[PDB]
Amino acid sequence: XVWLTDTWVLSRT
Amino acid sequence: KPLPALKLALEYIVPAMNKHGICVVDDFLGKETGQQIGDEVRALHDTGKFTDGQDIRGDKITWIEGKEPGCETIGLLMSSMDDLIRHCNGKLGSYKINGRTKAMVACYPGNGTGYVRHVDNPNGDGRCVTCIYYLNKDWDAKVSGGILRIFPEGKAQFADIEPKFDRLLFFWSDRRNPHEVQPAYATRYAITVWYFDADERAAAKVKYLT
Ligand SMILES: O=C(O)CNC(=O)C(=O)O
Ligand SMILES: [Mn+2]
Repeated sequence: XVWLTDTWVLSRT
Repeated sequence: KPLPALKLALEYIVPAMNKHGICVVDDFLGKETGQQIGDEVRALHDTGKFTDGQDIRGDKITWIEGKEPGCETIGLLMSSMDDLIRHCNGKLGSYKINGRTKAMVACYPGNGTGYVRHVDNPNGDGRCVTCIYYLNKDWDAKVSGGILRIFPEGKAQFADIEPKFDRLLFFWSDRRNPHEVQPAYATRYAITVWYFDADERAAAKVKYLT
């Protein structure tokens, strides 16, 4: 549930 | 346990796309649906429905509307993509997205096939967002290659996107994101839809003759 905002990947689960 | 589509769109896809021009969502549909999509795509492939994607590109492709017999889960994927774009509620850049392509189901049939560096929409044809879903169970680029390498304009570093199972990717289709598919050494499948900006598409910069 954590987006590292300098990145462009997130797991939906 | 999966983030709801509306929250995913507004809280991640919109800010990521406006900041980076690229946005990956992993674990988009889950294992059961990803696998069903795989089965449907392998069925299309195995029954000989693909044609040459074209050297510039070594993929084989077919276009899917979503209602064809045997393509029900691909249709579910397409409606799930459309739902995300609708939830984005006009916040992706300044585009007015009102349409899209059919789904392009593509296979790079190993053997070092790929796609040379290119821009999806370099001539103003209306496509503003590229949306790709990867369905390759247990793909590991260390063994099988097939990375999508994006070269975002204004940035010094490139972005490597492995074609991982159940991975959804968005990126601006215009000259901001030249990209290449590196040589693939196993069967690599992906499904792409492109979304259209209403005004750009209506400018008819491209006339298709037949
Ligand atoms: O399959 C991919 O990762 C990328 N595909 C493309 O760049 C394309 O078909 O235009
Ligand atoms: Mn492309």
